Amino acid sequence: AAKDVKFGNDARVKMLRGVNVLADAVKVTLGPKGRNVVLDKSFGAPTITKDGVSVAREIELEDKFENMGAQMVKEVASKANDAAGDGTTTATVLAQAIITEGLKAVAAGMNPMDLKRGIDKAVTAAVEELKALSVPCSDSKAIAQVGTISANSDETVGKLIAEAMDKVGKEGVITVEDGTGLQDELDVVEGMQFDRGYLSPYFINKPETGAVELESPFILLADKKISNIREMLPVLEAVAKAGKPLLIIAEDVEGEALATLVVNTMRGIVKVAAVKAPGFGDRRKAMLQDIATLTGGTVISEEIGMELEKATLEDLGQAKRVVINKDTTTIIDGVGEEAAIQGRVAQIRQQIEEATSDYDREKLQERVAKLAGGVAVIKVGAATEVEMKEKKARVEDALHATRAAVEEGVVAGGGVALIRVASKLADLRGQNEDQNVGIKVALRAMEAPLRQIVLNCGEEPSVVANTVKGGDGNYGYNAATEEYGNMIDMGILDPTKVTRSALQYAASVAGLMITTECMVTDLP
Repeated sequence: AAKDVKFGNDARVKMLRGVNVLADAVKVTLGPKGRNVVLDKSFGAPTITKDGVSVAREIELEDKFENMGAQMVKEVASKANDAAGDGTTTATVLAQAIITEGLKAVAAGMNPMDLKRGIDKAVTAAVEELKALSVPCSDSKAIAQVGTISANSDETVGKLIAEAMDKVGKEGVITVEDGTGLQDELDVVEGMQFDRGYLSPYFINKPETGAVELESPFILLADKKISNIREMLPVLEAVAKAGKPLLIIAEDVEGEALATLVVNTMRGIVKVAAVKAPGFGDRRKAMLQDIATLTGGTVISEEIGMELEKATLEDLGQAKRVVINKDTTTIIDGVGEEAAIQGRVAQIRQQIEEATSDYDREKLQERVAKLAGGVAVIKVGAATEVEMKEKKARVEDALHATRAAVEEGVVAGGGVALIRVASKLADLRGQNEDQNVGIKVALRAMEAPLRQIVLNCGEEPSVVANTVKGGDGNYGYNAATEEYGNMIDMGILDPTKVTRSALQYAASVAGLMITTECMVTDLP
């Protein structure tokens, strides 16, 4: 296992080249007038896309060192995208700008740690100013406006998002399904979602969405860790002869069992998904029992006496539809007795009335809200199936954007919020010259994305950036109409969470990369 080691400036230069390649591939798509990029496929028909997430996913460098740098930048950008629902290309552009400026500063002879601390101070102040500039959208009218704007100025999508948001609640869960009719409708069904995802990425069967979807799947509920397969041969073969998919909810699935599941999924004879149980300790067991009473099944506990071998088909829980993502799952319209759910929620209410501490009180309140609020599913309608799928994807994107907005408000989009906060912080200073240099690096990097957008528009980035900086408030430059004005009023905005998350992960990866000292990677 011989490995190649690069020390000092060599590794940093290789990382700079890798991140430069990744950001040059991704940033061309930034902005409303984003350049097309061609991703060649093995089949023979290349796919032309204008979204940075796919370009980042396809990018992988031949050189090991540059590949490592691009991979870490892509990882932090994907973290930002998953946390916020958008902002891969913005985070990548910010990261590239900070890396370039910080590596130039390091080559001058300044302390990388002081530069990193200055960058962190600058981005913390920028986040504070951005939060100050955020415009809340708690009211339903602004929710509808944000939903409409996010869905490329479509009023029906915004109306659907607003109605569902009001129906389930501000923190509720909303799922999108294709409707059988032309008219679109929404309804509230029993279900819940939790903060656990799929154990193996190979379980995905919908590469376009990057999520696992099952139609009327059985649900297995066992708190015992599964490592042997012989314990689950009977239930697995019962599910197979039934023909329905299986969802495995357990404390942890690993060892030969996980390998058996993944190879069976690859062979496609039986579709099965394994999901780690939510929480830990007795709270995990309580959540598992809540899922069991929601889906009509029963948990399998080694302490009580029932075993996986003796578990039968009717013992497994049943749901109408489940969705598994990398971070969170979802159960939609899980079939279960109404009386059982009412009894369980009454028991949880009794427990919260008898709750002693405040932490367990909040935990029980969150659990009861999850159990009783349910999931609101929206059925999108269209004339044809192609329009149906397009509108479903558009509605999902609008839903993500609106959830981010209602979580953290909205700020002027098009990359002018970063310009505003940079102009505000122009007078910020640190406790050392190197920290001041890092702060200036961060401010210029925050200026960069608007420059990239306007360059994609073909105009001069410097003049437009200076004109935007001269203004105040939500005043900015629109890329589509090639003219200035208030970005919020004229329909260009993004949720504050997206910008904040992109800036924060860009700063974090920049701090990690600037202070990177050496590398360890395998020989070519």
